[PDB]
Amino acid sequence: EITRPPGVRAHVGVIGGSGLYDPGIVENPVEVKVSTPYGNPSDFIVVGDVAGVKVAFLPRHGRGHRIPPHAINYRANIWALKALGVKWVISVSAVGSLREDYRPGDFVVPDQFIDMTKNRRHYTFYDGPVTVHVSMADPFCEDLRQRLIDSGRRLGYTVHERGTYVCIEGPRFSTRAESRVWKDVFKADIIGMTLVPEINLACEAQLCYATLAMVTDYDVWADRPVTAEEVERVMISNVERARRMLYDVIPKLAGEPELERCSCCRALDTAAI
Amino acid sequence: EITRPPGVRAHVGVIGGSGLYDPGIVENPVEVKVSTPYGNPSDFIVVGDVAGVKVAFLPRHGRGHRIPPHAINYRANIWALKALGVKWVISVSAVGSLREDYRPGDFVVPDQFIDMTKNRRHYTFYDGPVTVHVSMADPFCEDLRQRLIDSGRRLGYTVHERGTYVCIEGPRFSTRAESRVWKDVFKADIIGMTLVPEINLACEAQLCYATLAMVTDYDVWADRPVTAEEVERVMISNVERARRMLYDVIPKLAGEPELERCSCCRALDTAAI
Amino acid sequence: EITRPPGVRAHVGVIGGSGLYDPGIVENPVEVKVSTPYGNPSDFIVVGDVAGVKVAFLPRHGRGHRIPPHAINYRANIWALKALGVKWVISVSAVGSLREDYRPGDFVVPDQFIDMTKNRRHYTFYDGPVTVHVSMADPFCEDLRQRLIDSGRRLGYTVHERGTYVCIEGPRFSTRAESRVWKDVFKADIIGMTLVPEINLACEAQLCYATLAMVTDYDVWADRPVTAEEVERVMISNVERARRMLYDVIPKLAGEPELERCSCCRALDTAAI
Ligand SMILES: CSC[C@H]1O[C@@H](n2cnc3c(N)ncnc32)[C@H](O)[C@@H]1O
Ligand SMILES: CSC[C@H]1O[C@@H](n2cnc3c(N)ncnc32)[C@H](O)[C@@H]1O
Ligand SMILES: CSC[C@H]1O[C@@H](n2cnc3c(N)ncnc32)[C@H](O)[C@@H]1O
Repeated sequence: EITRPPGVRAHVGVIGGSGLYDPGIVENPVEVKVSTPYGNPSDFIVVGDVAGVKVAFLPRHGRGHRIPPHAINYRANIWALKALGVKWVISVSAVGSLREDYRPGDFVVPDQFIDMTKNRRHYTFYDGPVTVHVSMADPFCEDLRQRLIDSGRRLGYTVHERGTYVCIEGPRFSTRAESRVWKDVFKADIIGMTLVPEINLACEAQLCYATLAMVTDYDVWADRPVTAEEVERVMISNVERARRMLYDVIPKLAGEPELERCSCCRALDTAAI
Repeated sequence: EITRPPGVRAHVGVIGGSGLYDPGIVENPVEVKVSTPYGNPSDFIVVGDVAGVKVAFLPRHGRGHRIPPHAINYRANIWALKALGVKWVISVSAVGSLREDYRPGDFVVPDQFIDMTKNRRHYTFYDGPVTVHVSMADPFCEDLRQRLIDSGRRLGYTVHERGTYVCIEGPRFSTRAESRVWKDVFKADIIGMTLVPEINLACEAQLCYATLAMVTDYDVWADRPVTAEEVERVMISNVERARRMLYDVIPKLAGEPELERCSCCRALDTAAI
Repeated sequence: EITRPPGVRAHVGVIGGSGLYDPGIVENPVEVKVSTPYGNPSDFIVVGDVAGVKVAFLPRHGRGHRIPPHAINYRANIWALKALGVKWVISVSAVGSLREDYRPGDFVVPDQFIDMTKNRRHYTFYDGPVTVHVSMADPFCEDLRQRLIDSGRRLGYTVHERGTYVCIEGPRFSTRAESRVWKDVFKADIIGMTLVPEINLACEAQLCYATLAMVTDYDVWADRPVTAEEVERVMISNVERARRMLYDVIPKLAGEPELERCSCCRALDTAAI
């Protein structure tokens, strides 16, 4: 609805996670305020050009990592991106690994998730009177997944092509007994705190959303358990590789997602009562 | 406490789920407002006669399916039914199946549940200073379960005589990875969104509550995953069968539940500290 | 910050659970009000002497068991203990058993937990702008665990030396289908309602916290399922044994926890961003 400055539009949105507070990537950056019915997004959205494509960057934790996962205004964030006209959303996230072969420094492009959050307050945009139940069997946008995998391959980085993300509430990390459940019982591959309800809202807004995850740690399974400082250090050390992948992929997103490879692109057709 | 019109009482309550917004079933219908300490119930309660038994009908989603599962005022709904004097509560619900032999169009009368909700805000009526911990090992009222099973048999419908209901938060449906957990790990039979905390509150109010579930879909396991429109279509197509079962069962509920086959009928005796 | 009376300090904190509303244990008891940014703790804190060590006792449910698990102001409780200067926290709790050999009347000193709560509203003290993710792989303080185990042995009581606690939301007890999940799928040992988020907050405050649990029931697995009255009766019958253990252990806590056996004692060093 209202933006300041007025008239700003973008085509691709990038949501930065741990370690990614600035868009080193955009040219001609303008900071934009976007009105939402839910109040403030995490920070200003930075809009600029990447090889002729207009990109909107939002740090989910705000600049300086000021907002922990449970306190993020997920509704405002996704509303603001949708209001700017974006069709594609790339999320860049730090995750823990629950398997030896998904190693620190590897990328993962997950294809499934399990929601073990509890305190996020709103899991939908739709509280009535139109009841909306989106289908999320295949919750990520395949068109964008495949493009991230291809970019990673071309640049020579390791990119695991599948993975189930278990989303936990936090902010504490898991106990050993919990980690054993995630790994041995649920057979999840990676773990983080921020995917839900971000992905649910992206789907409801009919966006093509995918996650580019970077493994930062092995959860409770190494000699030393994960610490926050380790996650941050690992991300900051590798942010250059994530930036290179974004510069590779974004120019290829000049067009529209293919409907047959975008499960949420027409989610509301069959979902609203 | 206060009702408008004044003096209205009922013996059986029916909570209608998806597809069941009107009580085609009652005669001499009066719309009733019932005061509750929790504000508005989902809609007016309709009170009328079914073969000499006074029945109170409440659509949990409101008329026109205006209230999604996470936004229902469960406390107000159950308080209002209790205030009218009801002893028996039949819930009619749409569920998904996690097993091939529980097929779309079949009825299920579940005997257990697993609560995987997270955002329902109140799971009890008792916040102190009297602490109440009801026993819910066998959470449904057996007297009423057995009567529903018998009615279904007599009318010639398929009624599965047991089943564990996994209650999920929604409003989105499950991912494939989540559905695999419900089915393969938890070994649940059916899935829905509305049972909790409705059943907890019914037990605390010492009501005899049972669910008549209708299978509308196979969750994420068919060629096509579940959509909201499919659930609604399937329910509306079969609502006649549900109405026939209610007309059969309600006249047999002229009496009181048998205490030895009503786990919650004296729940508060041993539960309050 | 502000206390009334002013100037009160304590070294050991004891949080009493079900059945333990008074500190039969302390001498020279003074009731203390401690300001917190979160409002009222469960009750006054009672401060007094046990063989030369200053002890602060707080009943988590308040006197008279007025506050059920979901309504406890966990932040206020832990803030108030920290403000008084305590370094050690002993929690005394009633738990259910999920295994035949952990019998009613036995003590358990758990070493792990699984959090299955959903409605506790705040799981941390840190909502930003400093983001804090504490490591809780080994969530209890080992120094204090070992001292409780030793005391139990010396007095001749059965004390199980390990156990995974599954924390459920309540206030209703588990269904049979849920209990089967806790026992057979998650392989938990004991069950209760109060550990989370108490333990998370204790860790964030850099306290040495451990639980002395008493088994009061076998959950849904005996001839009769658990009832609230049974739990209370069993605790009140055995509170003398718990008091004897506290009198044995507290004089040995005159010193400081050993850092190498206190996982949370420097939790914030690596946890804050
Ligand atoms: C900066 S440390 C906190 C961040 O770590 C991410 N994360 C990385 N490793 C893990 C892990 N092992 N478990 C949970 N979240 C993790 C979470 O999404 C969170 O926002
Ligand atoms: C009208 S579509 C939404 C309703 O479908 C019911 N339901 C039917 N099938 C499923 C399913 N597969 N998973 C979850 N809830 C379902 C839920 O209880 C909800 O209120
Ligand atoms: C006084 S009855 C309620 C208390 O029982 C404790 N508890 C004892 N047995 C169990 C059990 N089987 N399941 C859950 N909590 C239990 C809980 O922590 C709660 O505060």
